[PDB]
Amino acid sequence: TQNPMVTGTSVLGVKFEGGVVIAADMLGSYGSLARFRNISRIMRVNNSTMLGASGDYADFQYLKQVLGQMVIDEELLGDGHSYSPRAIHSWLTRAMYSRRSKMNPLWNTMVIGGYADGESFLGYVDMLGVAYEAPSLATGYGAYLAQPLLREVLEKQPVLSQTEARDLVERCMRVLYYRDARSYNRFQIATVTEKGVEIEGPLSTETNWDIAHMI
Amino acid sequence: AGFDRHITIFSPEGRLYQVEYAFKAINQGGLTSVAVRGKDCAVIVTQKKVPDKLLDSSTVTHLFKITENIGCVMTGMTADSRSQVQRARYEAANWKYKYGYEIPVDMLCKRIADISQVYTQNAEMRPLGCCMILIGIDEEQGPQVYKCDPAGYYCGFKATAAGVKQTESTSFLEKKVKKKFDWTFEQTVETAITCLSTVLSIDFKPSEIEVGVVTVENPKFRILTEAEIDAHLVALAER
Amino acid sequence: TTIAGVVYKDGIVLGADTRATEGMVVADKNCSKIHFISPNIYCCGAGTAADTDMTTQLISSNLELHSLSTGRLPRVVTANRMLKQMLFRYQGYIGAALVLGGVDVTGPHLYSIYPHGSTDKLPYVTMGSGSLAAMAVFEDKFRPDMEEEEAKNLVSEAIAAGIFNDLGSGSNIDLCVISKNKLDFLRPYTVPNKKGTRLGRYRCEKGTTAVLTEKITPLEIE
Amino acid sequence: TGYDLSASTFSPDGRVFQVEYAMKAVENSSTAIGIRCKDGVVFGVEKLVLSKLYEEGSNKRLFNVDRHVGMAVAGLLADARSLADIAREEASNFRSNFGYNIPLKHLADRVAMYVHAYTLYSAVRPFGCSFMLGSYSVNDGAQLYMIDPSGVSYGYWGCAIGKARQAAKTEIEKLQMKEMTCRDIVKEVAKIIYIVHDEVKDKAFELELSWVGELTNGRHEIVPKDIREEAEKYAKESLK
Amino acid sequence: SIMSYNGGAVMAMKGKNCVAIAADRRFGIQAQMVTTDFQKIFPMGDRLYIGLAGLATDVQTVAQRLKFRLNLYELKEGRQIKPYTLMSMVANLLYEKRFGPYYTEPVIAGLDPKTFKPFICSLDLIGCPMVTDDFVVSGTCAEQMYGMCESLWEPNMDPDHLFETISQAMLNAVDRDAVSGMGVIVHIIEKDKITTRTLKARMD
Amino acid sequence: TTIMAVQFDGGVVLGADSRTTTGSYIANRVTDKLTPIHDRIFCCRSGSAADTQAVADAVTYQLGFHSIELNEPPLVHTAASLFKEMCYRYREDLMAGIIIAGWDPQEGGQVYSVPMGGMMVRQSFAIGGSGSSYIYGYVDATYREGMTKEECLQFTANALALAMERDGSSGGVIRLAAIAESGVERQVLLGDQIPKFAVATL
Amino acid sequence: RFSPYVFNGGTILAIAGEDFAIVASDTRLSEGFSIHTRDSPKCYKLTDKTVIGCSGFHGDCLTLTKIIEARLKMYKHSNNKAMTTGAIAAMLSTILYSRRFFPYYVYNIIGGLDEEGKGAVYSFDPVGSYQRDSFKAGGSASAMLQPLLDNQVGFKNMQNVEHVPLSLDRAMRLVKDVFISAAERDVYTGDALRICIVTKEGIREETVSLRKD
Amino acid sequence: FRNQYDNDVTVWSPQGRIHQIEYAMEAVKQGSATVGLKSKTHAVLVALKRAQSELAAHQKKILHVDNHIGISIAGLTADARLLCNFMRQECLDSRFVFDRPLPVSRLVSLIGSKTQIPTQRYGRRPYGVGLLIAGYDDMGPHIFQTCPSANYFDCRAMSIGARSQSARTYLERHMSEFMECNLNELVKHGLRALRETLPAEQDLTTKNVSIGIVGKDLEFTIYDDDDVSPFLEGLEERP
Amino acid sequence: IADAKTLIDKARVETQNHWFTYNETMTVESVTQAVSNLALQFGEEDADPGAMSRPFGVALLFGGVDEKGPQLFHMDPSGT
Repeated sequence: TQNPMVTGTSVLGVKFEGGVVIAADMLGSYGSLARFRNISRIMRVNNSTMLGASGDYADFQYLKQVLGQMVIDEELLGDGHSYSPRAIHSWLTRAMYSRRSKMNPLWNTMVIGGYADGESFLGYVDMLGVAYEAPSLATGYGAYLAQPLLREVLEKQPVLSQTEARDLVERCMRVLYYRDARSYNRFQIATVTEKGVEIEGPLSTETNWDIAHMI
Repeated sequence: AGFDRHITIFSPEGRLYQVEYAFKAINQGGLTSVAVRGKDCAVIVTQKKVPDKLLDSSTVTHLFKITENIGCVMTGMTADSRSQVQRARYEAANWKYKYGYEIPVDMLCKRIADISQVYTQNAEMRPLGCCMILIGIDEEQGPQVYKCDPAGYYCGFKATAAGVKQTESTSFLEKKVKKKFDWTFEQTVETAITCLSTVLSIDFKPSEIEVGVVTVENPKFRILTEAEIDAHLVALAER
Repeated sequence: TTIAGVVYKDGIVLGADTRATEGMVVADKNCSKIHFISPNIYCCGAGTAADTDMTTQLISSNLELHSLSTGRLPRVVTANRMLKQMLFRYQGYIGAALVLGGVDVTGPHLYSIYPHGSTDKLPYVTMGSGSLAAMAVFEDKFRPDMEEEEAKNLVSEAIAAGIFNDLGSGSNIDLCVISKNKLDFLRPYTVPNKKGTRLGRYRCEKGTTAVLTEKITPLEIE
Repeated sequence: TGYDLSASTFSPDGRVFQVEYAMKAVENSSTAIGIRCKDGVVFGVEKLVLSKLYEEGSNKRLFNVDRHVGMAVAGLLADARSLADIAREEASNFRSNFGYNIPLKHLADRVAMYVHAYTLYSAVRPFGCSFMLGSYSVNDGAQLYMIDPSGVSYGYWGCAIGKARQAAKTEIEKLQMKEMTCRDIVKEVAKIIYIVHDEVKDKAFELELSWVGELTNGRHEIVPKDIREEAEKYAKESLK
Repeated sequence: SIMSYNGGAVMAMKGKNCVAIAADRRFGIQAQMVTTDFQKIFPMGDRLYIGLAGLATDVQTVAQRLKFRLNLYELKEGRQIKPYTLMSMVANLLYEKRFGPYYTEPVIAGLDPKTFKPFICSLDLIGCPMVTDDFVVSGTCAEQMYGMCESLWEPNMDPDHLFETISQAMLNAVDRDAVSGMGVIVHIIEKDKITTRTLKARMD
Repeated sequence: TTIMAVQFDGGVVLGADSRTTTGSYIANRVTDKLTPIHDRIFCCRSGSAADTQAVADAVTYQLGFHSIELNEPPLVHTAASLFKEMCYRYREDLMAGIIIAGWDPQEGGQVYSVPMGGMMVRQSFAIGGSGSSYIYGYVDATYREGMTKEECLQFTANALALAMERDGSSGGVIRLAAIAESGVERQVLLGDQIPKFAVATL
Repeated sequence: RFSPYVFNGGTILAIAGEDFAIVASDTRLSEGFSIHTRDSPKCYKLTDKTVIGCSGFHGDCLTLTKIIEARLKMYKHSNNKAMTTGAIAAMLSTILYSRRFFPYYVYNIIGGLDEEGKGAVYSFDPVGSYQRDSFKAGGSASAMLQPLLDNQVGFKNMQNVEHVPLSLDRAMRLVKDVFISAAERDVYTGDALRICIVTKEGIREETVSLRKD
Repeated sequence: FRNQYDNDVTVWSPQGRIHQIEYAMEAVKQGSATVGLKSKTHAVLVALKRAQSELAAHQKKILHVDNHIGISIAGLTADARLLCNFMRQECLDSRFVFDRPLPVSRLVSLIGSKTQIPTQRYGRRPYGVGLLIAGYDDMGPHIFQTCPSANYFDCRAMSIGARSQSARTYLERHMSEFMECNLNELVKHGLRALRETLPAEQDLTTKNVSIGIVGKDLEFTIYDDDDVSPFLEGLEERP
Repeated sequence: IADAKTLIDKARVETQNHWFTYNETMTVESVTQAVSNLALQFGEEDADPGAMSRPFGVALLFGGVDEKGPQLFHMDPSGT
């Protein structure tokens, strides 16, 4: 996609003890028009991994199709091996970089989140293919707004509990609705735990509009 | 000798023996197919033999639909037959895409037949051992029946047969066309069933025969249901 | 270039101007813009002239192989599809805008094919620089189920409107009438405008032009 | 007689012998059976244990060709693994382009066409593997399809491939499978597999059972060891 | 324009049972004349001539290429090309490079091999054929020449009259264009003979 | 162009304006943008006419071949996926927005929207084309779940009319189609039949 | 429109020694004004005797490290020996030039022990020019860090001062200090410093904390 | 006669056997024996190398594909070198693309696919190297053997090569003990099993034995001439 | 002699290619492996047209001083 078309903004993830939670708005906006409002930007790659994407929905839909088949193929092989969250991240990094090299970039910037072998993994892959792993990740304008709130809680307390983490993502999603135009109220939250990946359905944010009367 | 054994080599008397050997394969199957053209309808009847009770009867068919309005019965090696049907279906669609109108039956036989000549002239491949009979309605020329053989010959016939009893079947049909009475849909179907039955001496039951019909009133190829086949069979016995 | 076509009760009448202009000078008058695709299909072309001539010719040729093999007169749709797909692949680089008209077993069909591969089956179509002017005449007077003579008049009036109103078009009007039974290619259907008499004779008498050198080589007629 | 040397050649009597010779290969392999019942399709393979050294649960002759379809193979194993790969690729493509799980009847046809191609050309030998594919989809139903080395594909209510195909068919024939449910069939498949195995010629066999159906939620899966064990016991008792 | 870089003028005219093709003789790079003898009219037959004006390189290449095609055609068919056929063969050569066009506008003038009917035609860069019963002009000075030709040409002109009309038209026209000129060659083709005369012109 | 599809229980009503425009000239005032990809799957085409017409024909070819080989009526989702791949693979070269709607026995009436760029989203009601922007409000407010087929025909007509008046590119007659198990009923609304909404008239 | 590169920032330093080689780097990856991560060490251990440090577009650094790692394995399989530091440098030079036309935006420093057992630092331009250099600083703060190392390590512009061979201890002290200075004045560098000391025993990784912005 | 049917891999024999593939299988027997065994924590390959002459060094029978996988060749060395390169590149590829050591089982599937293509197509000869592949992956220690025929098997233990039946016999009797064995015990059991293959006059020496060990904590290591001395010294004397 | 000339040439290029890529001198063993790889190709192992179908008919003794000191490797038409 040389030019992005229908796009979505901000997927946030933080690593709780025992898993990672990633949350996303469900809006694909055609350049300032909220054209698609029930699209899901979070996918279950495998029981141990989930990926969410910010950017052209089309490129994400292609990546879901390619990645999904790659997972299905391993399962048919039935060797008991499976792709770790780290592996899916490595592949995406090579893939996004390859398209950048061919100057046919995939616009999506994605968060790979997974818990395998008792260790949580959260990683970032950009369109230009920059990849890193970190305790909390926010794509989009989230990096500018949500990441500061997430980092502060993490620096003071390095390890967080699932309840604490879900609360933080709800709070961070609230800020993004308040200060980012491309955002939408409805969001989905998905958590990888030892048990598996479960994606909660439309969850909405209570909003405080008190300052309005202050004028 | 050694004149046979490669399609390309010609016999000292110019006979391309391998192509002739292929026509023998159609007979090895042991099944016969008869097609007759009526004033308003074209019917293809073939013998359905199910070797084992376990095999699902629905899956075994020699009647395939090349396109909504063209139907074919392929006699010969089963695998080769399916291969040709796919090529026909591809060719039929490619005509609609490129030229915008449904392929005329004659042109489908011509294309399929021409593909067979390439096999007959090129060394590596083997002539597919199957014969396809296509039935269709052309608005300009009414009902049409065409047969393409492994050689690449593509003649169109008022009535024709392929298989073990083809010669006998042709004789029976020839007598019936010579005493021409024209054929109504019922007669066209009845003539076909009587011919297959008489040549095989089978006295068929509805299960053993698969009959497919194209009519001017309903142009789409339809494979008749066992009940419909039984109705015609019952009438033949009654009269 | 005003090219226009109408569907009459039993056929199609195709009209075109006869002027080819390179830049703003009339390179030629009596240029022919109603090309022959097949006996039953004739197509009028506008846009880059070479592209129109070559594309029509390739399709005319392909349709001849097709008709010979099929053994039946070519259908108009086949002409449209072959033309559209070729144009689409070239992505508008081949700038040929054509009005394709023919009568086939299905009946009378007229199509307008824009350079990018768009096609429209329409009762009346006009294309080219004068198309807008011509369309006005058609919108005003096209009636369904017109008889052939009325149709020839409508198409003549429309090409005429383009000839006078648009700078690019201008010269004689050509009409081609395709009917199930017959085709009449009426070149010079009308000569709307004619060059005025040369009042003064400026003819040069022999010896007017000096010659430095001359060589006469005698061809051997045999 | 040079008629049998290549598949391009046709014998004077019309028979392409090389294909027939390939079909004889499947008879060399051990028997494998697939039975389709109302709920779903159960496949069973008698896997001879050639040596104690070979690991159990390995050298599998039952492959999952896609989430919803399973393949049981008999014949030269190498070709079969390769055919399985062709099938898996075809299934992936149908999902990638048409966007849904491949209908089995189509899958059988596409793989068959690939198998048939080998029959025509002289450069490549006919494949030496005969395989059965089965799937259960709520819309399609339960489907069992068997592909011969020739490329003939047909749908079988019950089917057997391998050395004891004729004997097995007789046993499968007396089953009234259409009425039977999937769990009951697993015991029955085992009984047949035990009956056909020849103890004198073949030293020992491990029954490998796989199934797809409503119970598996339309996913072909190896039968759970508890179910397999119960069936192997039912079979030995029936053998008496 | 690219066409204006080398400069040229070619004209052909149709008389009664005669054709005349005339062209300027200056070869120059932009503004500097290099040679006053460039050949822009090439014989393509006994009584058929082609005139090429445009980039000089293209004039030389298209003529050399056309001859290759023509010589083979003549050897293969054992017949001289009818004039209309050369036009078609040229149009094919030019259209083949429709993208990246050879920058030459050709004029073909000749008498039919058997009838001896006169034929004059012109083609554009991309190869569009125009057959005219009067005159055809190509080159930098086309506007100037079209005007001189429209007025002077009269139908059914005799050979001596045709030479006088073509000469007057080319001479007057190349006079009003800076990049064409420095002499004009008129070839007159009649069934019996071909007469080529070089006119006397302002060498400025 | 304004193309709109709405899914009623048991089928879909597709509708579109008839105007195709080169610049400010209306080249065709009676174009049919609702095309039959298959017997019961139709696509509304908006975007470059050339691209839409090519993709539509190529999908008709592919779906038809597939249907004959599978010997089953084709699935609307399958058609959408075929359109999605072409539109996605050639997103840079194609400028087409297609709404694919149809009835398949397996999933009933289904409306899928392929926006430019190659996304497939199933939607209860989908609006597309230049005129769609003006009617996003009418559809959001007006759409009510479980509308009857007749109610949908009116909804589609009113919506397309409102866009036609406020969009120059949209215009012409309204072409409306109802596709269901029974079959395709195609209707053209012209002149008085096109719904009219009163002007401000200050 | 699409720009294939972004400056992810970072600074890398390498100091050779008679018997030791020290390669050190920031741990902050910054795109634009934002800090992507504060824990991304830019030093990678190619072999027991060699460490590569890369700064620039991170995406190129990740690909290059993967390529060098793969090639090292291939040299081992084919030649049945480990690549020396000198060899890795030459191979990297060729790898980088391969993309002279669409370049890798990575400033790379390879530091390691040579065959003689002395410490060698090889510094490379983005297009692969390689020079063996006693000390080299690469990255956003090359400008700030290089002059200090030159005065202290190279004794340049210092008159009447004796020349003493650098010791692992003096160098660790120097590396820590130069990075502390850069954290203060280069926006890109900060968060933490990973110092990797390669000696005959092997790479040892020590992390110290520089100021978080 | 039956000389016919043995010329090419593309000709099926009248009884269903492709003879060239079988002839290729015979090649492994020509090579020196190698024994591979596994314990719950380690996988071991031991080989009996052969030398052209006293002056010449013994050939390499054990080669390292990757840190987690190593192979021992029995048969034509050339085919082995070629297959090993393919395997090494496939492993390197996985680490670059997925940053995971390739599951050992997956690699063997790939070696099988590459190996099968020569068997069905006229042209390249079937690979005639027999390979024992040993690796520790997350699933555990794994020992797999690959035939010149593409078929591959997972084994608790296996010996491929000349006089390898004798080794398989010893391995079967002492097999149960292997699962709980310590590394020294496992290599010792293996050295004894290959000893059986050796002619009675010949004895295991530091020169002719190569041991390769891969385990959860051990990267594949080929202990060679002087490093087999610890494992060999503990061994007893010929039975 | 002729097939030797090709094998000596592959060796000369491979030693030089190693200097260019790694600025070091190839060990005698690697150089033999390199020529051997060419010899092994006779089996039609690769699809490249320019590979001799016949096994090479030359045996080369390669001797050199490397990191491991004086070494002599012998190569045979098989490529071992």
